[PDB]
Amino acid sequence: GSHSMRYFHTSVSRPGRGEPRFITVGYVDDTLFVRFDSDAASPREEPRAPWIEQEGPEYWDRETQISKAKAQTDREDLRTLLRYYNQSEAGSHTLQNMYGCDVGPDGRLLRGYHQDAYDGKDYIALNEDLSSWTAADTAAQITQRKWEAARVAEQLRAYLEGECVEWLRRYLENGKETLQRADPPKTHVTHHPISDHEATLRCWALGFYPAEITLTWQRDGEDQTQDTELVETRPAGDRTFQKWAAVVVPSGEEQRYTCHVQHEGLPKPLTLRWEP
Amino acid sequence: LRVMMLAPF
Amino acid sequence: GVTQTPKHLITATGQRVTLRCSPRSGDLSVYWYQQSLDQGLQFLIQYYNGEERAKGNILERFSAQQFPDLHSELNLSSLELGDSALYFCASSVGLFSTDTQYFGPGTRLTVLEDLKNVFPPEVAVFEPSEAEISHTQKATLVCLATGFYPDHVELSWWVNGKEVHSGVCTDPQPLKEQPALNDSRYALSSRLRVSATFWQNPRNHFRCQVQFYGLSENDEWTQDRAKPVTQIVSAEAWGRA
Amino acid sequence: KQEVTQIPAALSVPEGENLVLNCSFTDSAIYNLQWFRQDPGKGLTSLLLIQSSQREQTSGRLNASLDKSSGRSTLYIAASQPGDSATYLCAVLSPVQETSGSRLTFGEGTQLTVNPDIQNPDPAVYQLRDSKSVCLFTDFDSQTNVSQSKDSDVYITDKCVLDMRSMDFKSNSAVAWSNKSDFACANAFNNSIIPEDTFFPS
Amino acid sequence: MIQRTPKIQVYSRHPAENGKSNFLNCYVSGFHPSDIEVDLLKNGERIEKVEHSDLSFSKDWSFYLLYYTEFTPTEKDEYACRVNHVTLSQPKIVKWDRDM
Ligand SMILES: *[C@@H]1O[C@H](CO)[C@@H](O)[C@H](O)[C@H]1NC(C)=O
Ligand SMILES: *[C@@H]1O[C@H](CO)[C@@H](O)[C@H](O)[C@H]1NC(C)=O
Ligand SMILES: *[C@@H]1O[C@H](CO)[C@@H](O)[C@H](O)[C@H]1NC(C)=O
Repeated sequence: GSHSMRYFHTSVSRPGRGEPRFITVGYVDDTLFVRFDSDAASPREEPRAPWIEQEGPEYWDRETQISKAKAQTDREDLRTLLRYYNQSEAGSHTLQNMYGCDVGPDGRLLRGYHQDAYDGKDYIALNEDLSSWTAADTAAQITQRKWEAARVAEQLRAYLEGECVEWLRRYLENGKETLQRADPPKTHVTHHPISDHEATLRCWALGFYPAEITLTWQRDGEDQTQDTELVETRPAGDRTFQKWAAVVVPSGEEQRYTCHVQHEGLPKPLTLRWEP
Repeated sequence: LRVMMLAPF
Repeated sequence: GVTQTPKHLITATGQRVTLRCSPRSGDLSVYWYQQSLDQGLQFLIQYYNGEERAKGNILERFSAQQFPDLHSELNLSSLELGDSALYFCASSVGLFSTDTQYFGPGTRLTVLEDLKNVFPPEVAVFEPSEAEISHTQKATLVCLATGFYPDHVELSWWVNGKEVHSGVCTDPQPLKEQPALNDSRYALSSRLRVSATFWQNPRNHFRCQVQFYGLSENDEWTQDRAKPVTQIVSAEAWGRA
Repeated sequence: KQEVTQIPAALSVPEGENLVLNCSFTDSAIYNLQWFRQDPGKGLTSLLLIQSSQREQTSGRLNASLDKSSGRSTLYIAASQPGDSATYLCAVLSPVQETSGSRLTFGEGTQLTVNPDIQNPDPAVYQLRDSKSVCLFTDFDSQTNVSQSKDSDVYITDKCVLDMRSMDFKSNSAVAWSNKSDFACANAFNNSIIPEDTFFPS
Repeated sequence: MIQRTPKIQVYSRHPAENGKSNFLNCYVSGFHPSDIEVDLLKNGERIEKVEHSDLSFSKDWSFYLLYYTEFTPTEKDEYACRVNHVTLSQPKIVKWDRDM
């Protein structure tokens, strides 16, 4: 199927306490593989996946230099935005960045991403054509015009179509035993009485990868969308994910309810019942 | 692999 | 675009000079470079909005600064013979990695041990050969600038009070009159080829102008010889039928 | 540690020829590579800027490639013109040490001379007179190279192209002068290999 | 200034089994800004030596973090997660249920 590579960046200014904290992480699909934290002793880009450790020291020096330069660029970006928005130098402000590429099963570029946010809302983003910018306000239009004169999009387009795709397929091959091995969810249904005629049916999905999955409850074949409680997909802590869905059913009508699990690691969607 | 670019706001 | 002052500079050893640069309007970062014969174009220092941003293999006797109006100065102190080079100034919008730098015209610096060997040029114009007039349809005038040191010269042709560039060729660099002697004088030549009818018209006025860059009245002169200041020496000729 | 090398040092070619200018750099972590031209008198003018992730850029008759992993770049100049005569400088923007302070590193350059094709060669040696002497070797073809003198008392310049563009005419020319009492234009260019059809006016 | 309340989930890496070692997780997500205080509790006592993941965010720029620590669940002991954010008037405490 399709695959993706992503780099996330967060800069949080702490005025009066030193330089802003800079945390950046790299993801291939839903797998973390690189990280960098400015608050470390001597900060360097560090591996977080086994298939990325085989890269030489020239790889890790380059990724560390780029991480440090991104941190400095965000520092002076945060100072610049204080002038654009006429804000005080005493408050804390957040700068978020994300870029990366999506490829299909053939290994070709599906779409390129690069977008920035300031204080939780969109700031400026690279359009799908990898040539024009979308600015969220007149402050970001200042940045847009400078980036257009500096041809920033031309470097981003060349990277997203070139190095981003070439190195993504390299990561996917070196870690094919984990990045491409589907991990179907282990599923079951629990039952908890609430009163003398109301009970809960919870449908579990545990230890699956990737995180994309669908959990639906059906009564007599009818979809119970509005009557279903659904929790956010959560990480188990071992690169797998968990999720469950619950519905309140009348005591005695439990077998009329079916759970439907749709995951890419499953050959066919599962249909589960209470089954005491 | 990260991109190597300096694009100040 | 980017401008620099002065254009030329002749100085002695141990002295100090200041070079000035005004970047493009709207550019916030200025750069300084040195182009020497042995090291080529070498980066010196960069300032961004009055703040130092990057530094090359600059010597401690070199000092630079960017002012609030974004123009910049460069002090070169304790001058040595090896400081003789072209010092260029550049500027860019800011701190982008994807745009270029815009360079000024440059400041040629020449450092001598003593200024007693500075000489202005002697200029002479040679009239065309009538054998060339009969054989071809043209008439070539030749100008010679001889006996100047150093080789800070700019030769131009003026026909009827107007500087001309068509039909003009000038040697790219001067040649040394005595290559065996170390502190030798230089010589430069230039040609202006016109129509034979244009030269045979006796009202046309041809003038060869050599802009010589030398000492300044700020310097000290002792010998009875005339102080070789930055001057213009000309030689002229009129048409002959 | 970052250093740039260019080959060839110089290049003298006939006009209209496709040119190949090479550039190498030792450090691959570069923000961009650029090709400048420097004309004597004016500063530098950026011709091409290849972004970090780009592999080629194009501007008119110019076309340059980039290979970061190999540390190589080639500038291609198609249909070269006399106006392209200049020094062509290769440059890379990169950080030198562990700092975001990027610097531009330049190569030594490639001095390019594009010689025009002389339409009607009429090589001859003429003598000029001063207004109160000079020999002129002119109108020779672009194949004749003007050698220097044998005596240090005789001064001989190199070739030099002038364009009387009012009639679209170009002519090569070289000047010889001396105050030697035994100096005639018939022997002023002895050391140079001249065409046999050189007109010597008597 | 955008402010988003965190969503808290307290759970275990593997199915809870009394006597076998496991990892107690507290997952906070959907919050903004990034300043947040998350503590794991054992019978009201703050558990020391607790690791957390590196700060990342979702498509809507909302942050998410995972706090985890090794523990051995039993019938007697209670575990919970205490979270305090700029959006929370009082610190929120969520008790760990082995079937949620
Ligand atoms: C150069 O020297 C002059 C004279 O002392 C001084 O006023 C000026 O500030 C100096 N410039 C720099 C850049 O040091
Ligand atoms: C320039 O490099 C190419 C290879 O890309 C080579 O074929 C050519 O001979 C080189 N030119 C010179 C003058 O070395
Ligand atoms: C530039 O030259 C390369 C040869 O290395 C060629 O493949 C490419 O098509 C050229 N680009 C043009 C002519 O636009």
